[PDB]
Amino acid sequence: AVLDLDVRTCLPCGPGGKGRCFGPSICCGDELGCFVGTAEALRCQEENYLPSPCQSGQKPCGSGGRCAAAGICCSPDGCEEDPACDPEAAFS
Repeated sequence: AVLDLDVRTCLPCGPGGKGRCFGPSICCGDELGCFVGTAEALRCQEENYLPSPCQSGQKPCGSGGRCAAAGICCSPDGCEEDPACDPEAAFS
């Protein structure tokens, strides 16, 4: 848990390290958005090598999960632009 060690967010995801993996074949990146079992989310395969901890939930929301990416309340079930964080949002 913790910040992995002090300042990092699990293992990066997408093109190089735009996002990361949140758990089950899922992924989330800043300018990348959030992917679940998608090409940009296959990075969870690298999590198969080293059982590694890493930061954790991203301030939960009532839109079905956590503030995944650029305002996406997502969990392991699915991701969706939650207006309570940044995309489909109002002043969030």
